[PDB]
Amino acid sequence: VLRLVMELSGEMVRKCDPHIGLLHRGTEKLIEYKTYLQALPYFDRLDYVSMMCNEQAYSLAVEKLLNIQPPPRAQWIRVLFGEITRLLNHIMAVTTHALDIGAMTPFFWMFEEREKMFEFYERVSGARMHAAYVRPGGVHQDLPLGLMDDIYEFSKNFSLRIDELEEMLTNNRIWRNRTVDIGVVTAEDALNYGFSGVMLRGSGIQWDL
Amino acid sequence: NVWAKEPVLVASFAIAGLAVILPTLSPYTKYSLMINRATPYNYPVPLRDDGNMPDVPSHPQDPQGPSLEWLKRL
Amino acid sequence: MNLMITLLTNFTLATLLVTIAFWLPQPFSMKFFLVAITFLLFDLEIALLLPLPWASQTTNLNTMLTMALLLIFLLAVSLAYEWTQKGLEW
Amino acid sequence: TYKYVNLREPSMDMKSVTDRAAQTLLWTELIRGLGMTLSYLFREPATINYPFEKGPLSPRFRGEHALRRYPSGEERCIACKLCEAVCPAQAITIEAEPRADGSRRTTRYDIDMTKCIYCGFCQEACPVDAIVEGPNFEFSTETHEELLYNKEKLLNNGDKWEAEIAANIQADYLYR
Amino acid sequence: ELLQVLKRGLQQVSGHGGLRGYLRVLFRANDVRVGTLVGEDKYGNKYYEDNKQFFGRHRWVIYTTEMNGKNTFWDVDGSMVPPEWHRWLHCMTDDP
Amino acid sequence: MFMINVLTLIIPILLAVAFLTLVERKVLGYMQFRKGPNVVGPYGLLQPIADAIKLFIKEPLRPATSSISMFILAPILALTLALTMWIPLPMPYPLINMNLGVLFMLAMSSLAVYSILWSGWASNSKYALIGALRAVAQTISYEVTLAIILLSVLLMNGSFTLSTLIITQEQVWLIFPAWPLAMMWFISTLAETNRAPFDLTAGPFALFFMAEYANIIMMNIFTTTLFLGAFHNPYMPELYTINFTIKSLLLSITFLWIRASYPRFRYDQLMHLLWKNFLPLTLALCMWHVSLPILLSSIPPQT
Amino acid sequence: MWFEVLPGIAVMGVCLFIPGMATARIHRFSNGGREKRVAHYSYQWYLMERDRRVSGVNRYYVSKGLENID
Amino acid sequence: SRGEYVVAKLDDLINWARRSSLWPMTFGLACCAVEMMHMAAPRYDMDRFGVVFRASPRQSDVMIVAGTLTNKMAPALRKVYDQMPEPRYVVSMGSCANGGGYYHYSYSVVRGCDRIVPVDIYVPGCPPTAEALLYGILQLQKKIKREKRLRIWYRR
Amino acid sequence: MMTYIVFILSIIFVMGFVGFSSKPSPIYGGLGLIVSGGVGCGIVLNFGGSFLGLMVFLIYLGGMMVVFGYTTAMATEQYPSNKVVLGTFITGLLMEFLMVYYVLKDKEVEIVFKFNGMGDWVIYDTGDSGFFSEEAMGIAALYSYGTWLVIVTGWSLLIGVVVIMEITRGN
Ligand code: SF4
Ligand code: SF4
Ligand code: SF4
Repeated sequence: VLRLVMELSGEMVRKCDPHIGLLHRGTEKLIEYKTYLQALPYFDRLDYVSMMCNEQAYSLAVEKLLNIQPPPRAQWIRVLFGEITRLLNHIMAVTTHALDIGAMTPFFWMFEEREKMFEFYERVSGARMHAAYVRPGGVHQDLPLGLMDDIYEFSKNFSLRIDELEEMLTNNRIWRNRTVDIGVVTAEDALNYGFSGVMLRGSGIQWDL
Repeated sequence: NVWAKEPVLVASFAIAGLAVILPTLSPYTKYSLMINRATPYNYPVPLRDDGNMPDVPSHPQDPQGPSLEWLKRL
Repeated sequence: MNLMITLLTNFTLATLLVTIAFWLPQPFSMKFFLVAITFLLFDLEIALLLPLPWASQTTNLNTMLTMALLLIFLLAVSLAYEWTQKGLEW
Repeated sequence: TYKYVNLREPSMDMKSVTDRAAQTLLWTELIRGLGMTLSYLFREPATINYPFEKGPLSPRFRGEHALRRYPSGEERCIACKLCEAVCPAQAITIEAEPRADGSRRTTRYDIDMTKCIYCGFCQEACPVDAIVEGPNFEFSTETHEELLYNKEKLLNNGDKWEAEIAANIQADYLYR
Repeated sequence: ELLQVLKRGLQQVSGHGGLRGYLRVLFRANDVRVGTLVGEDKYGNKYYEDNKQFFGRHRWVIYTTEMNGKNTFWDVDGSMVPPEWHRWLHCMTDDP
Repeated sequence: MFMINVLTLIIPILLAVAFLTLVERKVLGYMQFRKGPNVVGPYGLLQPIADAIKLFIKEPLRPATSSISMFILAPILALTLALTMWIPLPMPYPLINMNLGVLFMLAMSSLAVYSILWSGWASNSKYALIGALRAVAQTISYEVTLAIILLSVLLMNGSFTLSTLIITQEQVWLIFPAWPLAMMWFISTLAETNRAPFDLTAGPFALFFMAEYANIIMMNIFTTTLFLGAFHNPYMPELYTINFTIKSLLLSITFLWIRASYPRFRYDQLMHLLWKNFLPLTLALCMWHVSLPILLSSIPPQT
Repeated sequence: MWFEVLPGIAVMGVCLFIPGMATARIHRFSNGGREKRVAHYSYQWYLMERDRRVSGVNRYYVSKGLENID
Repeated sequence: SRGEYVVAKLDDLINWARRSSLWPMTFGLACCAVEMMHMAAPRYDMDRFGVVFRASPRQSDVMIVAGTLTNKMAPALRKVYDQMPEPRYVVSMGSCANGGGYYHYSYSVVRGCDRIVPVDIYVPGCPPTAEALLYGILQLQKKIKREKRLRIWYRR
Repeated sequence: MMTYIVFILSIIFVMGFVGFSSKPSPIYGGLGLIVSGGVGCGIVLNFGGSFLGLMVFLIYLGGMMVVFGYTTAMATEQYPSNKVVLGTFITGLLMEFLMVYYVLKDKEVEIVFKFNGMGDWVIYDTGDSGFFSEEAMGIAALYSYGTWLVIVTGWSLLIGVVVIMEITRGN
């Protein structure tokens, strides 16, 4: 929940100030008054929809400072869960965009998919969402036997379900006519204003970390 | 040329142009006028017998007057 | 007065519903105004148009066809005029 | 390597532009969307009947905070304070006293279930595996006093069952 | 293929034991898929394991009345199951 | 016997609306992967009975309004329109055989526009006034179009009597001599009943809710009557009652099913859409339905 | 599945079935097996008024069939 | 006592009517909002229990305080709580809300939410896995089943 | 529920015209004009009564007081009875009941007329075969013979459209 103060000529604008800081929690000072391994879940849950790439970034920060390369099986498992987290966060971005725009049901279809992904997180770490699970210095407590077949079956079924989402929306005329005309991003402004990620992938210049 | 930009406009102008022009060419508007004329709302009032009229038959079975026979043949 | 009886029954039963629902628990913009008078003038021309199915039964049909097309064509001229002169845009 | 979207042009063949204009005038892919949604209407719904069919879980769920004890024996804990040191919420509070037997023991062992973020660090930090993240997650507490557990609430929570927790630990003592 | 599902839909009703007994489990909450009867249980209650349904409708409990003396015909609770059936019921295993 | 007819017509509308709430919640539930409401009793019927009686129990927010008498006067008007407005619609033999009833339908819809405006004025401060003012504008935007399409679809039927309509739709349904006119009419009925894809984003919410869903059932009954209907045999009219109720049910399900799967429109996109897409095309269909029966030599036998 | 939405649809359809059957039954019941005569135009009204006048009982549905020719 | 019999049966009826639907408002600041959405998911229904997610605080039956409550937020939270109809009930969901939680020893975090509103049902977990929240809502419904409101109105 | 019902509806019509001739807030004025138009519709439907009162019901009570309340919403506020409005309402009701009493218990009260004081069932047709409810085919004749009239009517309304857009800042 954000506060927004917009000063507007009517059904239009003049200015718009997003007042934010409402969800402030003292995270940096609290990490300053703890150790590394104790204060890992702060970086697990400061960003909360993505849940393992944040851990991967903090683990790579501590590993890059500490000069320790993880073993390669931990690296490939970390790649797998980074792609699971990427899939989950992009599909939640799509569905909360759709639910805030209207468009009731594909939200629920893809949250059935995300319920299966939380089942995968349960079988791997044990908790529902906030798998700590990525220690700096390699991944802790590897996955139990009888998981890769489940991931493979999910991969096939989710390929079919994302094709059926593209069937549902995406060349729908009035959702297109809702969002085509609005929100251009100049590449000069895309580099000055410090946009990142999907903004850089969409607004022209080719850039992937 | 214009069929890609504003197609509902062009469809509306086409059906409007045929709704204006199309009532000219007709073998049917004469039938429209005959059927619409031949419906008696009011009473058919009779007339005084003899101004020496060798027409206008007295029994309504007599076909001397103009009957209607294009009705039952559609 | 029999549909007045139906009207009275509907009104009294609705007031019973409202009184049980209440006594048992105890600047502007210019662009809004264009739509108003636009509705008003086009609804007046609809008021002209709507007795047309009363009129189809007469012995003078060509003039009625011509002037009915003239009325709807004038309504189209008014709509196309405000369309071309940026009347309802944003 | 890249694969970018939306680089074409609308065609100039009359058939393609009249197919697009037919989509415009005739509400076609809207009806195809209705067909897709009815195709998901005629599936069977994947709802679980909750109080009779409970949800699937893992062997290593992190729940109840129940202590354990020895086979036909006494309390498993030591008051060695490793769980209190590793506890990131600092919800563990331990006061120790030794008893007449000579072996070291406790007096007070409080978990702030309000503060507990349910990590697993106290599960993985106990050298004798005394404190265990329990199996079930059904707390649902009216007052605010009852979410502050004593040692006796934890031991009654670990003596209402251990065979569950023993089955889980005997299932997965090899990973951790 | 029309009367057969209507014929099979009677088979869990007349197979249940009667009409008011079917009405009791219908008015309890929902379940009409009776017929496997895997595990009876001390403090009364029963456990039904089926394989013909999807993952999530394998195993369901049906509670009995007065298991504490509290008239639990209505208002059934969680944690009314003993813990070995709590290992079995949450699909942490395949052995009853 | 006349007040008995009145009671048998206006008592079951409450049962109709509450069971419509369970019907649309279960239909949206099976459009999703949901069951429910099915835990509360057999398949959730006393659950709409229960939440209706709960919302009558639940204590109102104290006003905090202005002109309390006007706050009384608006929802009483909405619900008395929803009560009075099933009269000439023929379930086989209608309640009052009128010379003209469809202009009465459109005028009562305009009175519903009045009720929405009065609730929006008497409710609260400025932002509720602006939102309800835009809602009144997007409700009033369509009594041009729907009345125009009504005029075009019964120009092929001569009289306003609606029993000549239930006669002259015996051979083929009137969906076939006007499919685009009827489709634009159904879009305008979605606009009159004001559901998704047409946006919205107080008290009594029960009565607001009641007037809206009775308006929905009314517009779908008038949809079924206006466009189709099978043959009426006297001295057995239960056949026509059954077939009428079945097709009105199917079209109400299709109505909610069109609500179920589309995003809401932007407001200026909605006005742009209505004017610059429907209104020249409705005029063109009017003038072609004027020029057609003089070319088929078939003006309707206007009694 | 949708086998259990059909009880709700069926009950709401029965709640929509009652005014049609009740209205047609009361129209066939209020004139002794006849139908309620309609009067859109004054010709039918004068015909109905002389019909209710000649029957003697001051009710139009009886309608004095052929037993008073001479 | 036929009057006491009538008052007991009518109190049972109206308390059943109260516990029937209980449509909430989803307040939902942080990741507990995502978990409320995931008990709004197609697997765990809410409509089976009469519960409907809804952004209307003018008619909401219960209020689910979920997420980390801060000082910049708490006047707005209680101002939402004050324009709520007077039969009102509160579910505190999540470690952050039911006693401060992980950001406890910190400025600009209200230590719990008893410092703002009264709390009826605490449901802990971080996030409380949706089965636990649903059992908490069942215990809230049984709290509504035990009210004896009209009996106290009789013998008052 | 008696014979003088057109007279009674006329009295409620004058009640409404006094009720918003007392100069209230304009939303109360619009409410009073809707009440007056509804009972005037009742009067003209009681004189038989086919089309014209159901026609005014769509226009004034369908699309004119809507625009009046719309303009009351967008332009004025009237943010918060008075002795002037209540005094004018009492004097109007006084004039009403004074005229009604002095007509009902006499022959006539005249501004300059001769008002025969009794119920207006007189005058009416003697049950003739009208067969089309005369006003219906009357306004149906508005298109066959109405050559000049609808031409200047439509031209006046088209000019009204261009007038409104010019005054509200053409183009
Ligand atoms: S780590 Fe284990 S033995 Fe040590 S104090 Fe904690 S529970 Fe006791
Ligand atoms: S799970 Fe974490 S917060 Fe909870 S007691 Fe253990 S270490 Fe502390
Ligand atoms: S209690 Fe846990 S899951 Fe909930 S808001 Fe706090 S960090 Fe997120």
